[PDB]
Amino acid sequence: FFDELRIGLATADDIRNWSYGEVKKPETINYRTLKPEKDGLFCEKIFGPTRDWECYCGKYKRVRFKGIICERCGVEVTRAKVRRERMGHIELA
Amino acid sequence: NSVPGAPNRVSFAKLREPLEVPGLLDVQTDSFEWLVGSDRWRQAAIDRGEENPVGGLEEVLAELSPIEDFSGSMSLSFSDPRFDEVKASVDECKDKDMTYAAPLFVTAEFINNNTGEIKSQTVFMGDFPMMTEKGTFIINGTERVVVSQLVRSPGVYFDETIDKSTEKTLHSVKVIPGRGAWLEFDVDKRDTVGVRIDRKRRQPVTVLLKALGWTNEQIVERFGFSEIMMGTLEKDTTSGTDEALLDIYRKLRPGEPPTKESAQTLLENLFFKEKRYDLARVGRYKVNKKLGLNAGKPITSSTLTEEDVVATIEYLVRLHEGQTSMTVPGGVEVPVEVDDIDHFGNRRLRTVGELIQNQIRVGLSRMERVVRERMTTQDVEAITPQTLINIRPVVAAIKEFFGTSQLSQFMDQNNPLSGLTHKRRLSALGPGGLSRERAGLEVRDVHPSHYGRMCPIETPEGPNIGLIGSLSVYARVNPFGFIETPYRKVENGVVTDQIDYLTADEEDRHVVAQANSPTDENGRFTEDRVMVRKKGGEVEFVSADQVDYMDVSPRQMVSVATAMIPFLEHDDANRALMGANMQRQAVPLVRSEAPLVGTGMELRAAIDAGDVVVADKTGVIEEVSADYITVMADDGTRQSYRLRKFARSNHGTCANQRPIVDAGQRVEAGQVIADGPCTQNGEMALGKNLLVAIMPWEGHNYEDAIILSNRLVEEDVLTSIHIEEHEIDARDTKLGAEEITRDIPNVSDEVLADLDERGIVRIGAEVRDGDILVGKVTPKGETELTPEERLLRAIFGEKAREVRDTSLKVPHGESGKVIGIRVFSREDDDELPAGVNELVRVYVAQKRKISDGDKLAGRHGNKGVIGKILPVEDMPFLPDGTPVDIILNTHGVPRRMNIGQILETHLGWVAKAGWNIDVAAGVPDWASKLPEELYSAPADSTVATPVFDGAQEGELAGLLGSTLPNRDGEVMVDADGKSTLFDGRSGEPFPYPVTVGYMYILKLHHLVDDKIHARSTGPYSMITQQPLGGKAQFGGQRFGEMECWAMQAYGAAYTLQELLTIKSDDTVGRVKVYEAIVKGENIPEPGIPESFKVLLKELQSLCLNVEVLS
Amino acid sequence: LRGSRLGAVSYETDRNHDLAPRQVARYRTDNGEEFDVPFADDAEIPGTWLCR
Amino acid sequence: EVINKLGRIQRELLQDLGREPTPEELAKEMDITPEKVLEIQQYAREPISLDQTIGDEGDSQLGDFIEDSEAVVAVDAV
Amino acid sequence: KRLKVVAAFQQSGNSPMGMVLDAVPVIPPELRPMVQLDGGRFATSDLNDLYRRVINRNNRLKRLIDLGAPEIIVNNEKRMLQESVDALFDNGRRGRPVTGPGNRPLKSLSDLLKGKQGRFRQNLLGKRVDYSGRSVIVVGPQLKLH
Ligand SMILES: [Zn+2]
Repeated sequence: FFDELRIGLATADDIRNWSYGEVKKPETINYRTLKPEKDGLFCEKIFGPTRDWECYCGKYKRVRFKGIICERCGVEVTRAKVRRERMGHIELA
Repeated sequence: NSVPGAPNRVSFAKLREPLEVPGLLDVQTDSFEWLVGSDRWRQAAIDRGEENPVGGLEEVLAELSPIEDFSGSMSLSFSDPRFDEVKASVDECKDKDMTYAAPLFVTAEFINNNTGEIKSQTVFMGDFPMMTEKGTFIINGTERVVVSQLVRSPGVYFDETIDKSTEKTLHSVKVIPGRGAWLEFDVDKRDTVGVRIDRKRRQPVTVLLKALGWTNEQIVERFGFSEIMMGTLEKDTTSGTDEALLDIYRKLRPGEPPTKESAQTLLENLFFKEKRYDLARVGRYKVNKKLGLNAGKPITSSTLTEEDVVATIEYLVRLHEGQTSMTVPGGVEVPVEVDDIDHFGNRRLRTVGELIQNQIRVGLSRMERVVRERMTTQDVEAITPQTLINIRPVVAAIKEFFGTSQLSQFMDQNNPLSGLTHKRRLSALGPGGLSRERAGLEVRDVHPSHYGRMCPIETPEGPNIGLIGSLSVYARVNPFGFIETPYRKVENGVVTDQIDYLTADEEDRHVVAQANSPTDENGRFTEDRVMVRKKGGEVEFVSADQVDYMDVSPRQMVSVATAMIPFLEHDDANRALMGANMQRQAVPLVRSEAPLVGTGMELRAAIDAGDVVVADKTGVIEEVSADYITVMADDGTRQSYRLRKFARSNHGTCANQRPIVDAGQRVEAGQVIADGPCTQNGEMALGKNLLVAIMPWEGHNYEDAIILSNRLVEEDVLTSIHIEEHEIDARDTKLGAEEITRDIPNVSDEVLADLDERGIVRIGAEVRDGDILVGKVTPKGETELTPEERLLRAIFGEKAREVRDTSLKVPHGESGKVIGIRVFSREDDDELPAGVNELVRVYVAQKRKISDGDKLAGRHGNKGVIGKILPVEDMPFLPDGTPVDIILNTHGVPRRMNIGQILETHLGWVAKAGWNIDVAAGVPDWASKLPEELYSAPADSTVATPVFDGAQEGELAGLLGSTLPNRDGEVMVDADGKSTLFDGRSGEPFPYPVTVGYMYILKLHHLVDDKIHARSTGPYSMITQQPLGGKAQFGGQRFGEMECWAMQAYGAAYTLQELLTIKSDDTVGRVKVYEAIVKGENIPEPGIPESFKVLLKELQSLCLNVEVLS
Repeated sequence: LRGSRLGAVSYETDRNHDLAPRQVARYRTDNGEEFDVPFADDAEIPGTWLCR
Repeated sequence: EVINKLGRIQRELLQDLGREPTPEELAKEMDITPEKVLEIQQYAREPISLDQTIGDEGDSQLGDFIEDSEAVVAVDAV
Repeated sequence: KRLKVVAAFQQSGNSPMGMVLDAVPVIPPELRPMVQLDGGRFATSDLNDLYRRVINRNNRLKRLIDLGAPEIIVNNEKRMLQESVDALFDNGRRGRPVTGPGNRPLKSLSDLLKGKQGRFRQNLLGKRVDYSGRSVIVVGPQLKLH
């Protein structure tokens, strides 16, 4: 239950803990298929699938695979709404 | 005499009109004809005594030419623009969705100095939009109007301020050009002088004066009389004729290397050379008259000189010295005075012509910019005008002006009056003008100079009050852009038949008498003293011989709409404003009737509006039909007029035109032969006149509410027709092309019973909300049917088609009969957008009756919503059995100060039932001033009461006392205007007599149909996840912070949480609550709204470690 | 205006009492951090994996 | 590179003929089908930003009036 | 005045490592949506561009260090990376703001919650609600007070 709200100071460890995967490329989506590009922005492997209970490679398309992480492209079978909850990070040189 | 076939409306006017009302659309047509250099415009200008007049296009082309390559070896010139013909007619452009324009041709010339060979020929410059006969434009099929913009006139204006710390007066001067960098001279906070250029660092005037070639001796000689100037000169320490230029260079523009030549050129690069600085021929005129320079001779050089700077400095010095007048050698004596910013001697209106000229000038500047490079890119042998001239930028700029500029607006087509007032609007907003956020309270205030130029009454009630005005009836625009007004010259104390048009500054030189003042038959004033306005805008009594000018008519100060309110004097200006604004919102009724009591403007308002059809040549009607009228002129030509029937205006109203002539009738030139929407026999008819009784009635007219008789519904007295347009486009997608087909998936065979063979709804069929108008299907792609859906498909004999249904459907709350359909197809070479294969438009026409919640209003600012519609047998009725139609509450009149409606009611009763004044023992005392024709009249006799020369109270009382009886030979209303009414419900007579008469009311465009909306659930915004707003497709109401404060004050913790979480953005909670309601279970408690989650995520992304502790 | 998220949304009921078997594999990175990944019983576990 | 070549050829043709070219003209010049020209034009189309102001006033933003076509309609979901 | 800050950092449960960033977080994509409008027109948010600016340079630096370029170019790359991060957080707080197509500063992470709009001023303290309607009102004298 909500009791109080604290606003601390975020360090590198906190950002890495929030992060689900590092963004390596400035890619957003494919110019032809319009699917999100992997290892970049909008990447489904990090930020989650764009279609409910489906997978980027399409192998898994049913609820029974809930919680399974595909070994072919790394996407997790979960609802597409999660893409507004997943966060990434960028490692600075 | 007015109009050839005007209806006979007797007038109470007592003053004869020396001048007729001019054309109300001239402010547009004259300006546009000046822009294009029309032959009649040139003839009119010559009539004024103009030497070699030049049009706007010619002026811009002449200022552009000659374009040179910065070497003097070759030149490009333009001349003689011309127009061949218009591409298409007005209606064809309107229905085909194409612009009404004509081609522009200019003769270009190219010169090469090194060989002398010159090449001249006509060059195509582009399609230029043209003004229609009614002062409007047709752009992409829609009708647009360009309003005149009020702006500060370029020139030199002196101002006075007070330093608060010392409370000491001081003076300054600011110069604003048409184009260039602004500059000013100022007096410091204590006995010192400063100067600023281009908002840069402040510097003393002495440095600038020295930099212009005036040595110390010359400065002392010219300004030796002043005290502070010499004090600053002694305080100053800059010296040198040329070194001062470097000082200015470093003060205004420090840092960059101050080379001597660059500094020498910079000062004249933007002040004294027309290449970069110009007064636009109006600032030049203003400075010439302000300082008296170059009196009597025009100056071809519109840019600054050196004489004018020193003249301005001398003017400022003498103003600070307290002088009343000053003179410059070579000029004329002029008074020394401070200039007020809001005076129409300083404000000027730029019309449509000047705006189009400015846009064309920008386009041609871009064109010559491109041509500058093209000169070097080409060579002597290949360079030619066709290749050298690129018309793309000018065409693009012209297309941008009409489609993007704020000044160009959708025409207001609620009724002819609204459109007429739109074209005469004066706007302070728009580019180069004021802003609603920057608009102060001072600019909105009324000023004496507005008298006869801008109406003080008609202005928007919203935040745009004062910023948007209306041109006066008699006002006209000077060529320089100043509004003139006509006055009668008075000589030797007798009014002359000569009329002079004067501007505000010219008017200030004289004292003007009012037209209402009495004069003898010979024009000599009969009274000892006259009511006049003085230079300061103050009213006074002045001797008869001291008056120089007199007003043309009492209507001079009011606009067209404000002139249509009878008994305007008895209504406070606040309610007169409301009446004028509401007259422009009346919807056109099915059948129109002119006001029984009017002002006399309604005639000329209608004819000048442009919604009526007038014969162009005297002749005889050949044949008459509901679609067209044929006239056989005497000279042997034949005219055919086509009437637009049931056309849709921009605001969804009907624009039906009907003939008022019959076969074999002789007509005159300019006579009205077909009425427009809100007209009857050529007279503007915005509403209906009906029987009204002033009394409270059982509380159903409480707080401005209105009670109507059911008759007005039965007889369609206040019925209107509204036409709505629905559009659907078929445009291909990546998965395949979407197409319009009669057959569509998952619909019953009865749903498409009204669809044509090609899938479009059949014309004439009734359609409700949700009915199919145009069947359309789109490729769907992957199916991925759920197992239950596949099982259900297996149960029945149906299979999933590859297409989604996206057919057009009637919006919620809309219905009517389909009256027309228009189709454009890419397969038929139609000008469809890119990627659009087909376009279909369907028009639905519905007949709306008057109903509860509709808004009615009179001409005196009295408005209200209909709260009750009673049956005929319930309404109070006169002793003869006539029931009243509308009941208005007593309590609303006395406080609102709009008693003019009572006078209107009395005069309407007098007009409905004729009157007869006995003249046995001479004319009665109260009827001495009445004209002869007003001594008698039959029933239903329309009367005119001019706005400021209407019926007086004694005349109205006498007419009330001298009204004719009814069929039974008995009077129903006594001399007080009251009558004994019977109660329709109980039957007993009311204890006291009630005021009864006839009042004119308008049906406003605030009908309930297009305002009621509701939403249980509907579409949600993708970004903020809240219900989307708007009147269309189940919009949601907003719950603001004030409502939250009210809820907190009530202590309603649960309702506030439900409103903020469940109903707005709790994505899971919305569905769960809907499920609970439909199933009939307890409402689950809300979770966390999406707004707080997004806030947390944003904070985290901003490197903040926001955390939740339990 | 209307648009799409370049995806699809469904309403199939979510369940947790009947789920696939998971054989979690843990991968160690060169920097020393270890991450667990649940894979189905089909195995075919890759020898290397891109961690968080 | 294909987009740049198409743009350069389009500019050259527009300058030569003054008026705008046509898909057939581009197909004839580039030795590709007009549908391919349209495809290249679409591929060269740049997106806009939701942050742009909308409604003729500076308060509202473009993204305020975009429907959520993938929203879970309650009546169906139940 | 300096003791104020020193005491704020003293035994406050947080380390001074926070003012130097070794990595930066990325907002979820659905808060910076890339969507296709009706008709194929795509729409995005400025936050994407501001993010790409940070990535690109961060990659280029990794190449410059790999190639062993002289310190001038590496220092310039580090300065641009600093400027890009500054623009990502608060665009326009230092130097001129980075602008997109046309002429308008790109909205940053700080600009979406600090100004006239943003969570703290807008989208909080008021919102639209389902199960509601509106209409014109008329007088009813036959009704009771409730
Ligand atoms: Zn996969």
